[PDB]
Amino acid sequence: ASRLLLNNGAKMPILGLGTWKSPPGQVTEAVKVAIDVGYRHIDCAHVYQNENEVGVAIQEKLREQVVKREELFIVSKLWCTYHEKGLVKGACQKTLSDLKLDYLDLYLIHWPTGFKPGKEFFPLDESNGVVPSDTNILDTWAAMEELVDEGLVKAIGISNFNHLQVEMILNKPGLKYKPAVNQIECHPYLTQEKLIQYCQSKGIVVTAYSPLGSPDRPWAKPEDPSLLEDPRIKAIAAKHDKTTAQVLIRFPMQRNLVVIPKSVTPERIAENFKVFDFELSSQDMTTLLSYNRNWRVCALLSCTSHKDYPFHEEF
Ligand SMILES: NC(=O)c1ccc[n+]([C@@H]2O[C@H](COP(=O)([O-])OP(=O)(O)OC[C@H]3O[C@@H](n4cnc5c(N)ncnc54)[C@H](OP(=O)(O)O)[C@@H]3O)[C@@H](O)[C@H]2O)c1
Ligand SMILES: O=C(O)Cc1c(Cl)cccc1Cl
Repeated sequence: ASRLLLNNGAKMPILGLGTWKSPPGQVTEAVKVAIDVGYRHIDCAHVYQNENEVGVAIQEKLREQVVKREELFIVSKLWCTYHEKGLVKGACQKTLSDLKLDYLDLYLIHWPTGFKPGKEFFPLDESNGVVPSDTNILDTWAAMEELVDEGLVKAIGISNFNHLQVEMILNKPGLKYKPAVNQIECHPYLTQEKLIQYCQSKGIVVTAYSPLGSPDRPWAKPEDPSLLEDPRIKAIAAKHDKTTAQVLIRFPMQRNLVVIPKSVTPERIAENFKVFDFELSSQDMTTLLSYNRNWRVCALLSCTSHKDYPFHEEF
């Protein structure tokens, strides 16, 4: 609709605002603008280094009475250096302090890979490569389940998990809470048909990240393709009197996915909201799906030898 039903009975808004790469100095205004414009879902993470400033915006709009807490859907994620059972609660509480909230609507395991705990987000050894933790996914899931029982979070989920990693959790002896959501990279160049079908069959809601192809990703090359500039996608947009961004945001919505485009620009934040007033035809949808090239923008290349690296499996 405008909201999808999760397995805990809560409704998740189908459109949310992304905050990765949003500078601390600009993200407070961006969130304020988003809330005014009508966004009710914000995607956060400790690793984005801007939760405090996102929290400032949320507090201002709650105090102004523009929104009530219950109408907001706030998401954050447990970083890889906090997968140890004894660290999960502390990480969640830090995020809660920064955002200035008493609960999260949804808390995700950010990546299936655990790293060595410490101050560095990507701890490195003497040579090449990230230092892994010997923790596994099931022990981390058990720690996440405790967060629900303690009232710190309403729902728990996963991000960048392949179907075998999802299976692992679903077959966990004594599984108490199923993952509500799997947040994955998804756009016309990486359509994820198999993983999406798999998750939806298990009652797991899929959130599509990098829906515009993350043009501001720090490792972008000038030779790299651009979704926003694809003349085939421009042509569909022109047919509907919409922008290519609007088409790219509407696309996942019609696949029953939640989508979280990032912007710090008030005019683009507003433009990205205007996606409820048109429909892509079944022809448009089939055509957009045909553009798949299995091109993955977020491949976590420093973790390719990690025992839990998600992207060796087909899906
Ligand atoms: N779970 C995970 O591992 C994971 C990984 C990656 C991302 N995410 C989440 O997904 C969010 C979205 O992905 P993303 O940040 O990679 O990139 P994205 O949303 O695909 O693209 C963001 C870029 O597109 C620009 N943009 C936004 N609206 C536009 C419009 N209407 N017209 C032209 N350009 C527009 C933004 O510019 P301006 O900001 O300058 O306006 C920014 O440079 C993230 O912020 C994060 O919340 C999660
Ligand atoms: O994990 C994320 O959400 C975004 C991210 C970060 Cl913060 C750092 C390196 C790579 C990537 Cl994809």
